[PDB]
Amino acid sequence: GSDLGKKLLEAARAGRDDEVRILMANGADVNAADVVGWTPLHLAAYWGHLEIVEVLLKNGADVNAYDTLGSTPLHLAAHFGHLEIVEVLLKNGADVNAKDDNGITPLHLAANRGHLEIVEVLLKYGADVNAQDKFGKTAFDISINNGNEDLAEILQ
Amino acid sequence: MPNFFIDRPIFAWVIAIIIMLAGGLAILKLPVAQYPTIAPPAVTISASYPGADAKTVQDTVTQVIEQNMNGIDNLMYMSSNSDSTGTVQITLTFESGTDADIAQVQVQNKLQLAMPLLPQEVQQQGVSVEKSSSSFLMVVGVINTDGTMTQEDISDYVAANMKDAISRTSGVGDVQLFGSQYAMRIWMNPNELNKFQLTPVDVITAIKAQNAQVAAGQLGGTPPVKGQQLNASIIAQTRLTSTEEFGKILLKVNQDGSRVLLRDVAKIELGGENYDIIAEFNGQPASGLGIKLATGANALDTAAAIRAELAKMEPFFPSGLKIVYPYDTTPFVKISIHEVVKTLVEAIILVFLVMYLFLQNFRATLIPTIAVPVVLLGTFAVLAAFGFSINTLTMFGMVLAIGLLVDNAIVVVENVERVMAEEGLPPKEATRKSMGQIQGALVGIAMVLSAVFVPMAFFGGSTGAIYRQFSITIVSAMALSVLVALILTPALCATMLKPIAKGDHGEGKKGFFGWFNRMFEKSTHHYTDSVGGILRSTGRYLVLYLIIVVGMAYLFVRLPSSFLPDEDQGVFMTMVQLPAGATQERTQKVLNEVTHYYLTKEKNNVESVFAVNGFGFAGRGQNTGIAFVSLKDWADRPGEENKVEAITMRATRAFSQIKDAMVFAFNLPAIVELGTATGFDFELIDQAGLGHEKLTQARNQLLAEAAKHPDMLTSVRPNGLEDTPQFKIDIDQEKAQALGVSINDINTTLGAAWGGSYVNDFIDRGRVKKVYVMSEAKYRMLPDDIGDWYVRAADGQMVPFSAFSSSRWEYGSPRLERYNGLPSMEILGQAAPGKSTGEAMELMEQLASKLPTGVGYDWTGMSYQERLSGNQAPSLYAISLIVVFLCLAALYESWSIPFSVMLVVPLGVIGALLAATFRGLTNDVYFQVGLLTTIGLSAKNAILIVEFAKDLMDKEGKGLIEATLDAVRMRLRPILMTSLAFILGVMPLVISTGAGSGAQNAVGTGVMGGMVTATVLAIFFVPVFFVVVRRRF
Amino acid sequence: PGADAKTVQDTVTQVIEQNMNGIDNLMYMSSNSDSTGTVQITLTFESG
Ligand SMILES: CN(C)c1ccc(O)c2c1C[C@H]1C[C@H]3[C@H](N(C)C)C(O)=C(C(N)=O)C(=O)[C@@]3(O)C(O)=C1C2=O
Repeated sequence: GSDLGKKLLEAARAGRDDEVRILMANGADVNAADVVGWTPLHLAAYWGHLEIVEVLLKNGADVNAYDTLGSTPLHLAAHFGHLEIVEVLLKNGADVNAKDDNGITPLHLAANRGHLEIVEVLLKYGADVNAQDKFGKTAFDISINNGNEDLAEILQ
Repeated sequence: MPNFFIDRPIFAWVIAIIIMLAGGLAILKLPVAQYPTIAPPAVTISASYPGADAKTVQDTVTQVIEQNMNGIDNLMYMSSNSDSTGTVQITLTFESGTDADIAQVQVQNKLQLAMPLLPQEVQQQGVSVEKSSSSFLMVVGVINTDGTMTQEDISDYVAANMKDAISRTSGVGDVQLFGSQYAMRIWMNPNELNKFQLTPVDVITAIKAQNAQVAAGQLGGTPPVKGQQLNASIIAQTRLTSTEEFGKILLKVNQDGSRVLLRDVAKIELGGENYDIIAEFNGQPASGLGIKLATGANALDTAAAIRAELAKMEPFFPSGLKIVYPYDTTPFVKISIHEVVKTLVEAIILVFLVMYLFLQNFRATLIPTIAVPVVLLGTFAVLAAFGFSINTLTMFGMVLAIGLLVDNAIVVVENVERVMAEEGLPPKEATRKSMGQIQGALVGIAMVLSAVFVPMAFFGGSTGAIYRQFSITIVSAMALSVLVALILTPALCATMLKPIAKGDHGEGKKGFFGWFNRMFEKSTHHYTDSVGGILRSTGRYLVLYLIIVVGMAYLFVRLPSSFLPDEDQGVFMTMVQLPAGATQERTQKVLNEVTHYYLTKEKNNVESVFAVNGFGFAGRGQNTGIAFVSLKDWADRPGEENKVEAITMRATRAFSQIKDAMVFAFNLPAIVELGTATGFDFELIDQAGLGHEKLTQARNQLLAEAAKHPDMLTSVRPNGLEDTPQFKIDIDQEKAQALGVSINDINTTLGAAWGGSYVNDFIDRGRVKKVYVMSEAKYRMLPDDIGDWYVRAADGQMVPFSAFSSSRWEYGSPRLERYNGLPSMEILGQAAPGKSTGEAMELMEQLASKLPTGVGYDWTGMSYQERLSGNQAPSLYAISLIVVFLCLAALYESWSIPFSVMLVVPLGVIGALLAATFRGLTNDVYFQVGLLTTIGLSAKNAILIVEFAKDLMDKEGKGLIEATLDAVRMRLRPILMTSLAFILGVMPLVISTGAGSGAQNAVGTGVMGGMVTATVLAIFFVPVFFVVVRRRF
Repeated sequence: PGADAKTVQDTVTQVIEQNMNGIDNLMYMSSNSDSTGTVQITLTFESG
């Protein structure tokens, strides 16, 4: 952990675009992580700061960094309904089928929160409709347990 | 009246003696305290939910209690915090003047009826309802110096053997333990548990069964069969008493007949109820007692009694145990009392010395001297009658009134002496004529002074309570002063004064007095010559007056305002804040660095450092700590460099270097409560369904915009805590149901192991104490540990937690705030230098009006007590000024002449302003009260000048100028006498340093500056005022 | 109910009594704990 790495973790989370910009110009570690293994990209994805996601990725951030429980920024973006961030991540090589420690995928999380547009995008980029989490569930299982009829149809 | 008592000196003595006995009795029985009660009454509700996160606390405890705080009288507002240490505090603040006991019982009764709606474990811990104080009389530290006791050992010893006797000590109102009594600690081992197919559920069940009180009954109980010989109680199971008994608690009998005991799956020890705080005193384990003063109690007597009680405990201390006093207001308060008594006494001396310089005979100097102790004594009696205490405010109220209270008997005596020397009349006849000249004026003056000071008693809230202390003290002294001067001094004048031959002005005397008298006789002619020339040219002086008035306004606008001077109270604070999520051990390293700094670099100043890891002011948790620094006695810290402001500045500078931690030192507020001076206290409120995240975004939007106005706003910041990573664990209901694992077993297994769980009570050496189960530390540290905890399914199989759960990181709040029952975020800040708090609050409302839909706001605390208690000042000053004018118009029987007196006001004020500005002081309460007393006396000086001038015009047909010159000639000496005594008597406060000199400087310099210009300017300007006003009308 | 005098003194009477500090005008306090499990604590106040 570095001085500027910490500042970047904070600025990325806070969505302070200009501070991120200046930090990028000063060489702040884009691969810094906190105790739970979240990188600046994890944070920007979680909190939905689109422009910082993009700046970070232009600046060599690991698009497929995972935290200490196996979760990637695409997991976060998909789970919290950040549609454009999800597109940018996948466009930059994010693993559409990344499994966290629970065998949970971005499709699972998006389906669970009923983010229909994000589900379609993930399917577009080749998300595995049949992947099962540790309990043997799929996105489809989630949709009918949730009683989400629209989503159930998409997953067919 | 003065007539009545001129012929009744014995009656006059009797009244004086009664007044002195009353005062003597009052001084014996009067409560002593640093400050009186000033903050509005507040009740705090505190609750604990072991192992609960902030959201859980809020949504199962805080909201439920808040929804029940209805039908309580005089509530101003309500606020709360819910945090991830499992703690909630709800604070309800009531209107000033509300009966604090009724407030508390109404709160506690509404709570009582909400208790059945709270979680069981919260009902178990109990919910405390208490009166909120922020001041301690003292803090007694208890340490162990031979390394044989942990803080838990010490805390338990204090609870068992010290607390109760202190709580019973005379004068102490409340005692708080810094730590807890022992709890029986069962530290579970998941590996051993699984080995025997046991879970924390079986542990809890076994403890409840084998540690319990069981009702039995009686042998030969009624109704008996007749002929029964014996009646005896049956005693059955009673609570366990020892760690050994707990270790032997039976959990299981295996098939080989072997036995599983609790000590086979757990480590068992006496320990603390909580482990969030680590307290150290110069690096050694510590506990302590925080002690508060009982109502109406004497702080100095209580501290002495506390120390006596402790000494009689000393013999029974285990080895290494030592008492220590890191905080004790009593020595500081001792210094204050003595200093003011010193000031009052040398004031009495100075009146003697001054009156003797001018009057030059013992009897004449004795008469004004005697009046002073009589007036002071009477004032204490009146204070006692009004139920006031001897405190910092009332004591300084008296020295602020010295000039006024001392002046009456000086004026009476000086005038009788002047009459004798000018007319030759005998003492008695002279005293009659003299009183005829001044009695009505002195009584009118009394009315005018009442009009000046009484309205100050009628401000609301906290500042009203502060001003009231001065107002009643000053009006009393002023009142007693006139009474004594109209009753006792004339009796003494008529009976004790040696006659003076007509024309005898002492100019024929030898040595010093002869020279002084001739010098002062010629100076008076010089003086009247000047006034003569001045009155030939009043135009320029009306100009010079406007210049003074303009200058006054200029200096006033630019004098920065505060409340009460900081002091070197012999202690101060150091804040330690590490980044969010920092551990208790990390914070301890910083605190150690801090403590080590003070004990080496400030070894000549610092007595001790009391490090409290885990405690913050605006949020607790493992990443916050406090270092409370106690300094050596003021006598050992010569010079400004070794006083708290310096020490603090040095410390804050040194700790700038420290890496991942914000560490800074600061002096304590005068009155632990109130304002940050130019500070405000703002609540952002969720008025709709918005939720914590949207409220946070709105807060960040408000903060960014505030930051864009450095010109108006400065240091606007959240008071609370930022969201942090937390570990979300989802139990899979289907998989639990398929494995035959119940959700209750799952959830008490998780909570009991990881959060700890209060099972029941046991008896430790005659005292009832708690029993807690919880995982030994090494099995509840990390996510991989979760899978080491097994739950027993219905069919006997042990199922690892990992089989039916899944986890992920997320963010959440470690401290949720609410305000008047709605989700909130408190924001602190202050007016930029040069700007008013009113201005800064106006902007905040403007910025707040541009926030997202559903986001509202409110003002609380110091700010609430301004948007309400600051609309008052204008109307109170107006009443004062109107009543003053009306009293004067009555005195002078004239609608215009009162103006010639009221014009004096700026003359004292300019001098006070110049002094405070030059010395770099502020416009504080002491400055302001001093302004009033300075104004009061100069008004009085003018009132007598004008009275004399007008009397000469009215009754001796003398001309305007002739009357004015004669008046001013006669008023010169008495005016110089009071001004000399008061200015000298106030000089020590001006220059003093160390203990309490902050307040002494604050009253001293304003008064000395105001008196100099008031006396120097008024003896030239009121002649002008009177002449110009008369001509105009 | 069912508790002896000692038990009830330790778990009830002393608990209440150690909280009976800092009450205005208190002159004295007296209590008993008996074999019925019953406890009475009486606080007597200054005459006015
Ligand atoms: C905040 N303060 C003055 C201090 C200073 C030094 C200390 O050593 C301590 C405190 C707070 C007290 C509060 C007490 C409390 N109670 C009176 C038993 C309490 O409810 C808790 C708690 N976390 O719930 C404590 O931490 C606590 O046990 C504790 O350990 C403290 C403690 O050790």
